[PDB]
Amino acid sequence: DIVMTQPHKFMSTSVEDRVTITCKASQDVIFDVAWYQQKPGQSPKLLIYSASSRVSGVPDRFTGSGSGTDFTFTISSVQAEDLAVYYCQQHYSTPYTFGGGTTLEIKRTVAAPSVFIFPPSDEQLKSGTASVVCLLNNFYPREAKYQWKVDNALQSGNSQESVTEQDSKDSTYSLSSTLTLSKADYEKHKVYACEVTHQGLSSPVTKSFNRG
Amino acid sequence: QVTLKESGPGILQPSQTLSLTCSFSGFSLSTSGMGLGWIRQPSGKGLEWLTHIWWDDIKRYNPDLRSRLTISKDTSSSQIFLKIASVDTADTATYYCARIVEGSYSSSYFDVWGAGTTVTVSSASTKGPSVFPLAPSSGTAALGCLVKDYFPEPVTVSWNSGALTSGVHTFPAVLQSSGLYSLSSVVTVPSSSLGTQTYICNVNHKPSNTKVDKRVEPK
Repeated sequence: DIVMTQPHKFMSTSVEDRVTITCKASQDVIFDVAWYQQKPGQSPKLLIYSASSRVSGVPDRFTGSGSGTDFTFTISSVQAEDLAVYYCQQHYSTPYTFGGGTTLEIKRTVAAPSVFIFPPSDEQLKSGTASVVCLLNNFYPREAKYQWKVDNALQSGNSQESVTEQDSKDSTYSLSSTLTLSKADYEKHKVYACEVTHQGLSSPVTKSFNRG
Repeated sequence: QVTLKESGPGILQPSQTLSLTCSFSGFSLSTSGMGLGWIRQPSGKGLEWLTHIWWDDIKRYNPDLRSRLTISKDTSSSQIFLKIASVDTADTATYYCARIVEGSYSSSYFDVWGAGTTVTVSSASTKGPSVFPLAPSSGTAALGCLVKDYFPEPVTVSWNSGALTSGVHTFPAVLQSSGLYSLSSVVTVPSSSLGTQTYICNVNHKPSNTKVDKRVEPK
């Protein structure tokens, strides 16, 4: 009923920098807003409640402010262990509702995706299916665009993707897309292509193969 | 010194009833200003409050699910319980037990969270994966393993029995429309290794007691 909106799914910072995450409520919630931190693999952890009250033992670099519908959460000097997802929550009235979360990521030098395409294996083709895989490897920033083209025809609705968490050692992302066709449909075409664009790329990169 | 530990059934089929238990120490659910409740999180998504129960047995429920939720406490063994009736795939999530407290200004914030228990709702049968090579083409080469058609999560993937770790990316699994998961694990290696080094992905799917070791070689 009350919608908490965090406008940025991701925010980029550098260690020791100052970062402010915002949260907008759809209705006035006085100043009854909490902030949770969630590191990968772990459960949420309360940092701030009633907009500005910090939890005992939470480091003093964490701060909250605001009232009405507009709330902020501030880290004074981002430490490396502060890289995590942050959620606001109104605790003004049931049903208690959370913002969509904001992932705090580390800034680093632009790195273009290294693109690789993988045809389906013979073992899999014998079973009746063809999975074609496109890999976009070790890039930054996170926003990247790819397209599946079969015989120079745009593919839509027949591929799934997933992206790694920002790497903890080189601060890059990687992405993997699987295009899945019937062995029949796979055989109707010749050239299988994955085409990638990105801030680090002067010109789109295409990796492709010819079936067999 | 507050501890909360969730227990549940791991896997369920659609229309079954999920029963979760939370065992707690380090405080009494009998002291005023104290409550205990449940919050869930589907994989890669945000948080959804479900329900909580106060020290004086006042119960609160998410209205979109009240017709399927039941919460209850048993102080005598320091436990609370959640029932979610006729589950469906949307109820697949990690379920956290969480202590809700009352302050002097306001209240309904959760100051201690358990580690969570994962629940998958699916009519799929337990099934180990098929592992297909992602063969290096013809600097840096990439190769990998497509780990396809398994249920349930999770699989673990290592390379050369743990010896190869740098450059490995094991991607989050995706759920195919068949109800079976698929994931890829890749690694980038020196091209100058391809004729001499052997590359094997070791896939462990504990739910089916299955290990697959698949050699990936150029074609």
